[PDB]
Amino acid sequence: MLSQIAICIWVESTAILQDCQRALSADRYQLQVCESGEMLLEYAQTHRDQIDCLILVAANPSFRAVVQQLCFEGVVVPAIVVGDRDSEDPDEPAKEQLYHSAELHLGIHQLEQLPYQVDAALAEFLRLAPVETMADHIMLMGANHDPELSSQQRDLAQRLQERLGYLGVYYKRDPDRFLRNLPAYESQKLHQAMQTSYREIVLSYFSPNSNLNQSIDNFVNMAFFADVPVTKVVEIHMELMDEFAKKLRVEGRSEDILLDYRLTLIDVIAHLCEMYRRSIPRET
Amino acid sequence: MLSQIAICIWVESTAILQDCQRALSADRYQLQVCESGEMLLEYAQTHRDQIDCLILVAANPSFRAVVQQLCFEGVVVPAIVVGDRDSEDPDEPAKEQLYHSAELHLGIHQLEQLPYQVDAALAEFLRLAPVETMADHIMLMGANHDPELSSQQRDLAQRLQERLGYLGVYYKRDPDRFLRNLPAYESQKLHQAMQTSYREIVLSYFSPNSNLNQSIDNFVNMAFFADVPVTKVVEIHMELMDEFAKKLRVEGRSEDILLDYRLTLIDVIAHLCEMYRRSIPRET
Amino acid sequence: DEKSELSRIVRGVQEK
Amino acid sequence: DEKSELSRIVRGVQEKGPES
Ligand SMILES: O=C(S)Nc1ccc(-c2c3ccc(=O)cc-3oc3cc(O)ccc23)c(C(=O)O)c1
Ligand SMILES: O=C(S)Nc1ccc(-c2c3ccc(=O)cc-3oc3cc(O)ccc23)c(C(=O)O)c1
Repeated sequence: MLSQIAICIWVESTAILQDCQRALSADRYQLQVCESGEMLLEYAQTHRDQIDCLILVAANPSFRAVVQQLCFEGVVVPAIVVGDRDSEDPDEPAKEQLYHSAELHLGIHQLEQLPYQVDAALAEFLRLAPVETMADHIMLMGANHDPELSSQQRDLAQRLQERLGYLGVYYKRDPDRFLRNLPAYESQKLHQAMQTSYREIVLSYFSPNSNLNQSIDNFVNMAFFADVPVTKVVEIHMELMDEFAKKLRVEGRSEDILLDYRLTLIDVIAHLCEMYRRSIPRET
Repeated sequence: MLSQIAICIWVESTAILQDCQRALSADRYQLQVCESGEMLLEYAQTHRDQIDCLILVAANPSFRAVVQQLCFEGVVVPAIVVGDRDSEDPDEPAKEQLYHSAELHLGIHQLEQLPYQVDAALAEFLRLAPVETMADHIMLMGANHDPELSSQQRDLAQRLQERLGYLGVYYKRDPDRFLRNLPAYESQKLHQAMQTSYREIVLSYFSPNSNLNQSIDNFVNMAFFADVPVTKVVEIHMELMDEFAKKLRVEGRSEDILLDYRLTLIDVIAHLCEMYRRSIPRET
Repeated sequence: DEKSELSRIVRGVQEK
Repeated sequence: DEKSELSRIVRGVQEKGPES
């Protein structure tokens, strides 16, 4: 059921490779090692269609040059940059990205998580395809801004999507009832409905034997099916905290209980997080 | 691309009826109104496959009786219970399960965003079907015998997901590498790898060295691709907080600093939440 | 210990 | 005030994380 991911590792150190081979000890991962920059650049051309994921150690000599050249040949694949070795003279960081935007950055002792990080590196690529490189997607051919008009990244994205992805069934929420799609009036009545609901949660949050959890569910339900981002929930919390803040200055004590109301935010977001986690099916 | 939802509502109040009618005024919702228990029993028993959701007012006369007869007949459908019982408290959201374990509880003043709650009832029934009910189970342990028509709740559940569902591509995570599937040794091994990653976050929090986006995204990738429950993340937090509570209680410092790290837990869960939310295949 | 009690609040509630 | 300020920093990364 699981497709084989082909890994191309560029490493100079003995200790770094030794961890990568150890982590990806499963026979699912095709490991191809290149112990020099020139070996990578040459393997890049001969096996450009045989690379699923890259692991580029920054501590490797002439790093940016190998990366700059790599984007020229059209080689744009999922990557995992390891460790920190910023060049001192290119004078064009940036550092928003070394290779491409959907690249992953790891530590030299965070390699026993590689199987999960390889998954992340592949999934991120599929979601942001086509991505932008600090070597080709800005210059030169041909303003603007890539030599892949038929989307060479999508020809790869489709190829990875069918092997590393499956097909499941989700509950189709009404997109016309999402917060960002609702009419302006409808949008802020729901927003007020969520503000009211949240206040109800907060006011009875430290009230035991209450409908607190039933109040949370009914808020999270509105939050989940209107596809509101977690930021809005965080924003709703603030608008009430501001209200309570001013309320406490006069006719009340200090604003210390607001710090106790951080539990309320953790509580609600946790519910919402689980509901999204529960809404993921299997292949069948 | 949205299937109609047949809603049967048992209400004997001219006020609540209008509140539901205004909330479900959309063309998607097929409203069927029964203004007595006998009428509900009559309609349900001859339209068993034509009820997608029940809206039951708990304060209705002979409520226990009607629901029980509904339950024994096998009419177990998605449901929203409105208000509380008439024995003998006033009107607020219900407290105990009155119909089945996938039911929803709403107060009489929380009917404004009823469309989102109908989605929640339907979805929760699908998730829990076949659902434990609060009658035909019978009960105090006064059972008698048949039947076992378990197909009924399953036939309905599958029928609803064939109407209230859609197909989307999802990254084929490795279920064998999920936290709940790993053997006891490898289970606690990954648990420590995540404990180390989370500690990396707590320390780098409020610096900022640091690249807090990288350190958190590193942790969230593991929690996601290992399908780690949100309860584990909180568990990791309090475990680490337990250690830090000890430190401060020895260097003579205050545990007041622990309050500020609730922000850390908010930050990580929010990130985890958006990871699941982003991965939801949307067709708009 | 005290926050460990307060954190367990959020733990058990979403189980649920 | 301060609570609003520290809740805003949590929003910030969601705006500019590893996503669009
Ligand atoms: O202090 C204020 S005001 N705003 C702010 C806004 C955003 C950030 C920021 C992050 C804040 C929290 C977090 O969990 C992850 C973050 O990743 C970042 C990555 C960036 O490239 C830039 C800023 C941030 C930060 C920060 O560096 O702590 C601060
Ligand atoms: O009063 C009766 S009767 N039953 C009951 C049973 C369970 C719960 C409830 C919890 C009760 C105790 C507890 O420690 C954690 C809980 O998390 C919940 C999460 C939910 O999503 C819904 C209900 C609960 C609640 C509630 O507080 O709403 C009520």
